[PDB]
Amino acid sequence: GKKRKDRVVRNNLRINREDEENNMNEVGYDDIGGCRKQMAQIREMVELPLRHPQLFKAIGIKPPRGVLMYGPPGTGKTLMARAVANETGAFFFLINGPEVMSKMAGESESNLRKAFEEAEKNAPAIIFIDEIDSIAPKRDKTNGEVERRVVSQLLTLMDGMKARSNVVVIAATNRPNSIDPALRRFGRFDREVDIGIPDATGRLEVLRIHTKNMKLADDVDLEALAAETHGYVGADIASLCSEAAMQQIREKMDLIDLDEDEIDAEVLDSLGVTMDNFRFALGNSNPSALRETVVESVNVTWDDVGGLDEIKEELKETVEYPVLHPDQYTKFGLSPSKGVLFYGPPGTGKTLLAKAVATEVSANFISVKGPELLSMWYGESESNIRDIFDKARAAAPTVVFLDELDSIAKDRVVNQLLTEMDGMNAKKNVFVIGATNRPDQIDPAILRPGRLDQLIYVPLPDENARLSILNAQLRKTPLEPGLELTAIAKATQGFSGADLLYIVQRAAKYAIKDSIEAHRQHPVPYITKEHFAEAMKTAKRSVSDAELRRYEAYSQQMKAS
Amino acid sequence: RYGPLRIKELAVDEELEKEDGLIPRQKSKLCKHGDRGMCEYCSPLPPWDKEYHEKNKIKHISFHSYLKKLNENANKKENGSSYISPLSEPDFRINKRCHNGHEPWPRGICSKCQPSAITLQQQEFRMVDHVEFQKSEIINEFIQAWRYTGMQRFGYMYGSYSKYDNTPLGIKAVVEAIYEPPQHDEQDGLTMDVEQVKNEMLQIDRQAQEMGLSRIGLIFTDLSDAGAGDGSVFCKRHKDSFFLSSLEVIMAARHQTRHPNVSKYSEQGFFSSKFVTCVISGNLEGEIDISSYQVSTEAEALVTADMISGSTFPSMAYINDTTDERYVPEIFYMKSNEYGITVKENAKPAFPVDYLLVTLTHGFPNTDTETNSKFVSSTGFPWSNRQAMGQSQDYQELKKYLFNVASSGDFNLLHEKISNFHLLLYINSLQILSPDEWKLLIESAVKNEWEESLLKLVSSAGWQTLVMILQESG
Ligand SMILES: Nc1ncnc2c1ncn2[C@@H]1O[C@H](COP(=O)(O)OP(=O)(O)OP(=O)(O)O)[C@@H](O)[C@H]1O
Ligand SMILES: Nc1ncnc2c1ncn2[C@@H]1O[C@H](COP(=O)(O)OP(=O)(O)O)[C@@H](O)[C@H]1O
Ligand SMILES: [Zn+2]
Ligand SMILES: [Zn+2]
Repeated sequence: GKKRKDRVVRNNLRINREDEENNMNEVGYDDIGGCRKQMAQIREMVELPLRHPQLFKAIGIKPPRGVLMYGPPGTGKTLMARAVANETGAFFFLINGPEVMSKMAGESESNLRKAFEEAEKNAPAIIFIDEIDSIAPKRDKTNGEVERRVVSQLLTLMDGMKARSNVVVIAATNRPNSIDPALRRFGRFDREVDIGIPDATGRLEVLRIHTKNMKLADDVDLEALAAETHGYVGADIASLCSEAAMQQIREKMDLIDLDEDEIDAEVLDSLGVTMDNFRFALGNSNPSALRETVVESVNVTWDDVGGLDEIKEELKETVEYPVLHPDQYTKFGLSPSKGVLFYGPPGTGKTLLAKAVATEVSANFISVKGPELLSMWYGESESNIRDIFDKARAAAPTVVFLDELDSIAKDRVVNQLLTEMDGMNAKKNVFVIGATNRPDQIDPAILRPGRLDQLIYVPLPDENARLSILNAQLRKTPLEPGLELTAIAKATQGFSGADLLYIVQRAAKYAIKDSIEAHRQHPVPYITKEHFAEAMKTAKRSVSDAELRRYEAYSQQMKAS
Repeated sequence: RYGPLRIKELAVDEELEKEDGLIPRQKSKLCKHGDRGMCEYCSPLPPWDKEYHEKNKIKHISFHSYLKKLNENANKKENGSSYISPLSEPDFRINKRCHNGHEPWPRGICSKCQPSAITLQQQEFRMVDHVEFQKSEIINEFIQAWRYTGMQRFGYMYGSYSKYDNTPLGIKAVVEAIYEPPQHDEQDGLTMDVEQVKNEMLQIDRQAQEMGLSRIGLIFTDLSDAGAGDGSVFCKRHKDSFFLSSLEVIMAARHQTRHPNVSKYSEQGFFSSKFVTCVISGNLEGEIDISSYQVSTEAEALVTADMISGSTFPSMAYINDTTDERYVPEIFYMKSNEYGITVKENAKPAFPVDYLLVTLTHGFPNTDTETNSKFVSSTGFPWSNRQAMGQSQDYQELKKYLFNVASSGDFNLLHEKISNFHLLLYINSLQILSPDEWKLLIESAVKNEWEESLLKLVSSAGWQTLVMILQESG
């Protein structure tokens, strides 16, 4: 039937009881959602060498042995590996790093040797080494002799297996730099897979999978939950479901007695999770994936960015044509631009434009905010520039958006970034976008050819741009019917997008204040023109005239040259 | 030689090497994985797993299992080396010729040919595991010797080796007969000229090999009588006292060095002779319990370069002094304390011999199994060299013992009387029988399907002459 299984028959084929009930393993491909690309890569690397070795013999190639797999914790790496192992239906030998490292001296090596030898005996085999960073850490951090011995044993075993063997090794780690570099060469963990946070569709799929056994109430809007939840890895969603169930139980506690050992079945039948429970769980949830740099998945288009039509078409020509039409570049032998740098007053929407550009080529997105760069400069952060570019390579194509670059480019970090950029593969489609407010203050060394040589000026929005921004921002907010924003736009000459968002937020705050006051005294389904009038009266341009004059003078000087 | 050495050894070694000895284990309750795929607790247990041995009350690891451990520990296949012999018998003798620029040891030495400090430590693998006595008579007669005379005894024990299922890859030495060399036993000890003993034993062992036996140890009795009404004996060998004093350890080490075990996994081709020594002392009660022992390999290579001598303290062995042709480096013996820390104590004046021994398990064949004893005998024709007692081999005893049976027939009765080890040895000594006639005699007396061979033997003129002279003789 399925899951290599051959009403009772359907249950047996998957189409004491406690040992199996708590051991409901054999999680197939139906238990994973939102990671179609990574799952496809893993399946291609694993199944074919084992299921169909004849192809490689026919062509005459050696299938890769190692498959490194790294990503943020709680993203389901171990679950994905277990699902692959079970679906392939082949012998597989678990190895948990902490357990191997939690044994007397002179026995961890014995366990590793036994594992590899046994996996060799019953080929085909899949050795899944979990938390490989706990047994082969970076050399400097752990100088313990036993750790070096274990690393050497692992390296020897890894080298010695690549001979007419059907053993495929899968490893999991938090970051690509935690593992000792010696395990990332030929005949070793060379093929790497990066797992990023799921997008809206991924979160919806995860919620669907988790919320299949729970007795949901009919008033569930999982689409709203998927839209709201951002930066939620699978573990966070599971904890969210648990919190929702706990909140429902707490609400229903009024009809149950703590002292009584037994609980009425009729009361149990009324445990229905409501949207309120999910909202409370969201209130209590503590996502942490964004604390470190991770590969996102943007979905912006050429509709959220108003104006900048010349800039839009220039970016299209500079980016899409290489990626989408490499044939013409190869025909003319022209190297595509390796980056571009945006300069202009703050709040003009550089990030939105970069995200839209990244979405155009249908590529993942990495964001590196300035504080993270500063933390790396001070050496008090887990990640690193080398790690960022390694993840970008593993997840290519990608767009790496450096933000607040002027903070560090007023040294070590700048030189390291230059090294990483120059050493990057030109042919590979990886682009680096930069954001800054002080283009002159940027280190000139960056603007050399083969680097962020292209300069693009992002001007303040005009009347049409302001109108478009106002229209876009108010999509998720009711407004007075027949309300025109052209007057507001023209009265807001010189304002930036951030100022317009602040105006809208203040008007909505006044509206909610009025509604709350009226209800307390107890009606306001819309936002009347008085709210917007007062908000406009109580707002000011965030850009001083002097900065605008200097920016335009600098732009004119750049044009003249 | 680009791989393992090429040589032919005992069949037991071959058959043991063929096996792997893995002890299977079933799904533990702590596993987290589907039916297929074993994580860490469901894996087969290697035969050398010390936890299993110490959990089953086995003090040593069945040498072949130790060989498997050593082979697994290194020697990767298809690459990584060109084969390094895993077993090497330690040698302490100073290299007489090193010559980095210095002259031989007597008047010059460097730091490259200086015997490094020796760290004595109890061995962990015992070559031969179980010593097995086929029948109670074989040792009952030996002890009867002491009963009658009162003096101690000493005798080699011939036999053959075989598997031992009760232990992982274990070996058992089944002893078939005991031969007593000419020795001068006494109340407190025994003495015997080595030259005569070896000269006699050469031919005796040649005849035994012709018969299919092999010399597989020495057994001596250290028994004293107690004051109880019955026959009770003190237990002078217990934990507090000495298990084996210095001199017996020295003699056992010499014997082991002179009976090397041929092995395929050493540069020289031999390692840790499969020689077992048995001593009769008496258990904590008045019984006459026996015991077995075997001196470790270091002691085997220690006595060869002298370096050890007996001490007035029974439980300690004296250490000799440096001199030309004999260089003795500092000897550290390593023990364990009650806090789980190994302590190295220098013992130059004298050190206990408990670190130079490994103990074997004696026993007897199950009394409800098939009988494969070579000789249904040993209560008959008196043994060889019991001159001190009245027993004496000669024509008259043969006439009294093996005449009426032959003169009439009843071959079923005759066969057992002809399958006596000492009887065969004596008749061969007489040289009356022809070589091939004696060969068929032994083939009839030590093998089944003997009817035709026995009839042929009684046909041959040699046997007719034997019986005729026996009858004629008084
Ligand atoms: N598609 C999915 N992606 C991520 N998590 C998922 C997915 N589907 C279900 N989950 C749930 O997310 C959690 C992932 O736990 P898991 O142990 O796999 O995380 P991990 O961080 O990869 O593990 P480890 O660091 O121990 O290797 C589990 O609750 C799993 O049920
Ligand atoms: N077309 C647009 N032009 C300008 N700003 C916009 C536009 N669309 C949205 N915005 C708003 O402008 C803000 C810009 O934020 P960010 O990109 O972090 O700063 P900056 O734009 O100065 O780099 C966003 O919070 C967004 O809500
Ligand atoms: Zn298991
Ligand atoms: Zn020398």
